Amino acid sequence: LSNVETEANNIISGNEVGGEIITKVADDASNLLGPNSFATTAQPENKDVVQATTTVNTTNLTQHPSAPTIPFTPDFRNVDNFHSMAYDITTGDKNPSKLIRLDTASWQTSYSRQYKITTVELPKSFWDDTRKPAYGQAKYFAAVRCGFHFQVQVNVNQ
Amino acid sequence: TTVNTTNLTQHPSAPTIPFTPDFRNVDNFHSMAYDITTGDKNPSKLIRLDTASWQTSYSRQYKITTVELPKSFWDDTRKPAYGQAKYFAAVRCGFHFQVQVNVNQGTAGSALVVYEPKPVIDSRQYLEFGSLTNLPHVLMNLAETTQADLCIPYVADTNYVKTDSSDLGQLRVYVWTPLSVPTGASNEVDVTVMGSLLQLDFQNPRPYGE
Amino acid sequence: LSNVETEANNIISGNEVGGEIITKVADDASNLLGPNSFATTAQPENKDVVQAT
Amino acid sequence: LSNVETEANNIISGNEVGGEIITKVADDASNLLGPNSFATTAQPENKDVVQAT
Amino acid sequence: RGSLIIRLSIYASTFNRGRLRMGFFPNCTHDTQLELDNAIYTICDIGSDNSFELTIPYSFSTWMRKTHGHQLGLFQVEVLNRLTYNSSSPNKVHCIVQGRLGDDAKFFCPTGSLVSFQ
Amino acid sequence: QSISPNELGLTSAQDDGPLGNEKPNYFLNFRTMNVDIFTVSHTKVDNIFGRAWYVASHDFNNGDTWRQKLTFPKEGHGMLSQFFAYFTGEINIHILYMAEQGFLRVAHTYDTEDNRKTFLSSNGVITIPAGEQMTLSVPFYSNKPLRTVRHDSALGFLMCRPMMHGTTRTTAEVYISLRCPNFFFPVPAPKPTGSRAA
Amino acid sequence: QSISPNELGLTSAQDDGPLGNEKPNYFLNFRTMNVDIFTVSHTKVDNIFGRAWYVASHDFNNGDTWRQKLTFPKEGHGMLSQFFAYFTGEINIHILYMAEQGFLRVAHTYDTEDNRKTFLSSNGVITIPAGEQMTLSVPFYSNKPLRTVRHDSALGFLMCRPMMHGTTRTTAEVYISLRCPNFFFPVPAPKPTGSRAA
Repeated sequence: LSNVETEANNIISGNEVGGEIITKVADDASNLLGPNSFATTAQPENKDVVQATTTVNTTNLTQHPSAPTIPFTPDFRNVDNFHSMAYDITTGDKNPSKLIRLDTASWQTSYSRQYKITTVELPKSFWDDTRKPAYGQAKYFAAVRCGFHFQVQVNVNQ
Repeated sequence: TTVNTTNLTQHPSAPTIPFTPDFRNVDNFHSMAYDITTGDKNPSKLIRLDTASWQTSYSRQYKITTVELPKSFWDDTRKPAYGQAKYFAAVRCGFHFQVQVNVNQGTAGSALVVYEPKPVIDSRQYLEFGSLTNLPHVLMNLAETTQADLCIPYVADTNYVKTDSSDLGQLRVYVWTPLSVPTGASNEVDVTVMGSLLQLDFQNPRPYGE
Repeated sequence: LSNVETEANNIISGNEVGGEIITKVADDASNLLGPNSFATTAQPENKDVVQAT
Repeated sequence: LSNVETEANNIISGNEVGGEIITKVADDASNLLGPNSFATTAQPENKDVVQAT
Repeated sequence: RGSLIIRLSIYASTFNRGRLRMGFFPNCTHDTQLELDNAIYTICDIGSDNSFELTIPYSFSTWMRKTHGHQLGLFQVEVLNRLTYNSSSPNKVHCIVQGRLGDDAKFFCPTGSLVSFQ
Repeated sequence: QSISPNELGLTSAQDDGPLGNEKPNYFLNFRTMNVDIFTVSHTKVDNIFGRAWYVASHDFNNGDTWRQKLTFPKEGHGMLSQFFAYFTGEINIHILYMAEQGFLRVAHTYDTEDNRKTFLSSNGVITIPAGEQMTLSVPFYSNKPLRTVRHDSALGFLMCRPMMHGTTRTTAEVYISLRCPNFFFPVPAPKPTGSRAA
Repeated sequence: QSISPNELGLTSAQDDGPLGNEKPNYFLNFRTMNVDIFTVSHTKVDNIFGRAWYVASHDFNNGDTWRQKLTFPKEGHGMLSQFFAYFTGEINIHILYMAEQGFLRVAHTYDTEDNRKTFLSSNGVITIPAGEQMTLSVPFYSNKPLRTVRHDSALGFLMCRPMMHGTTRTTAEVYISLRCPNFFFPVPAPKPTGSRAA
């Protein structure tokens, strides 16, 4: 195949010795070589590509791709800004972790010194909390490993 | 100080740490090698979004399967488009799409996938189809290519968009060449789109439900 | 095909400028290039080999 | 007091080894040191100034 | 400690084609629907030619795990689009699935067990 | 070398190959020869929007005054309108006034926003005398940036007060041209607007 | 890059690819971390066969003496037996004797082959006194080399003579461990022995 096309050419140059005209050897045969050339090229090049995309925790193995097909010069971002509510970004990364309220009210004199007061729950207590992450993301995933930071506030009247 | 919340307190006592804490940051040892992820990185991944329908009842210009605006990760019952975005109100993110249509060999018909970017979907007006063909599209020839790739950087008028309400891009798969039916073979090749989300930003908090 | 995959990548690096995290551009897209790559490779490579013992 | 605040910090840097993100150690704790700092400062600094025009 | 690399292998002739996914949760629970869309994934195209693969990373607390009936995950295959057929075709296509452990793995300590004996 | 839809790589196109052969027309060797002077922008942007014409509108009943504020759609537009998809730009307004033989004046400005009471002269003024020429250029600003919807349309308002009164009728004209359009234009050229569904 | 059964190249396997991505678990970055001291042979050969236990067997009726020569199957084995396919090795025998309060002796050795008359003490001896510990190591030889069938089994014999008699009962124990197994092992790991058909 490959050499045969160039044989059609070399025939063309066979009759090209005739400036007429010019020639390139009727009719424009000057290319019967083809575009590198009747082979293969892309379409059923298959494997002709096989793809094997990946995303977090999920692979997509697909056997017959077409093409990326992007619209114009996308250069996509990443604010912006301009600005769009200066808050950045946050969490989760950084919203899931912040101070949060966890407590209540009770007291007076009914309590002897060794009498318990207010027990605050295990790491479940961010989950069952109806606000921050301890609800959204941990209501997806099952496993948690994290440090802990506490401010306890008790204000009395002088 | 903590994220979005300052605590100003007037009468401190003392840090009061237990012994030599040196706390981490797995570990490892290992604790289920998966790291870490998201949100940062769980909120963004491919996800299913589609369904089944077909045959010959559809003329070429007859619509097919419209896939919803950025609300469609929120109301999705799985990934972030539920947990974190059911907290925050503001979303700015790119978009990455793989569309999958697999037929059984021996048949040919075209599928068209376009990403209208909120052009007042107006009435599209009736002759405007090409038209509809100037956009960041993708034309699947089902004879061969069994999947198709697409990447949309989002563009919208505003610099941010409300989570579920103000939207932006709406996928539409339109049929092209109603499908050919050799006698005989299955009547339904259905459709699927699986998405993924780029580096993603929520901002501007707001109470839970709203 | 070949350059298109690396176009999916170059998009990834499009949003990678965001260390978050890290990224590599959800979800591990950092490879949408595929394994050199949806083509061909071996199976119906045919001739995909022809033998002639 | 004084060293304790910087102990809250040094804990923060305890978990900062986690670029995530970035961090500074939820939530912006990066300052639990306070502004030099819960002490004193001016108000009842008294004598907190005494004047004598 | 180590993973259970899994293989699905689909057999059909060259004509017909189709895609299907594979869910696996590393905990795991009681069946437990489309959360299989939540968890791990791995798309499947058939094809020229098989077979396939999806791995799992080692996921658990502690470091060692017990090797008896204590715990492992959950596995479905999910048809998303059909596996079509032509008028001259097999019309019925199928699977086999075989796992193996490695290459990070290793075992700790002996024990008498056994299964009597066998 | 003969392309393949749903194949690589992008929305670009090509050189479309230097075929035939030659031959002598016949396929190629097409070299551009600029005929005009060359401004050449006739194919280019900027210039064309640089020209003007548009809406010939806004007749006027004398009684009384005030406004009404009119919504400039920007299109319209409707004469050269065959051209578009996109969103934005920083106008150039042309105003004309046909009225009492040199009797009266016309005050005008814009805009922004929703409503007011009010003294209009605050947000601006441009006293144009009877039978004179149609001249302004506005720059932009809040004008919330973010560009502009694109088919609002067209995000705006003009405010026209014909001051005193000369007891006869009154008429005005408004032409538009937007210069140095940043436009880009952006997201081209989606809104195919192939309506033709005229 | 996703393998293909009935395709190249060999029985090897691979790195199984460094996917996902990352992500952070999620597919890879699995690096081995040796937890133990590390002897690490718990996964390795040698050591494991180095341990022992096996057959707890060979009760003894007193009358009279002689033998009977017993066939050590080598498996069995039957406790740690879950492990194997292959053929060979150069044993290590453990012998134990529960009998008359320090009254009597036990002579033992092996073996080879078929039969004899005979004086056993020729082919060897190991006088083990009453209530003592279970100690021998044999080396090999004819023992026709060629390794050993693998499931004979297990090619052999032990010879046990309890000498004199103390008029009460007598009992013995035999444990095995084979050390430094050359084994290789060879032709692994054919004999899949997936019996489980227990």
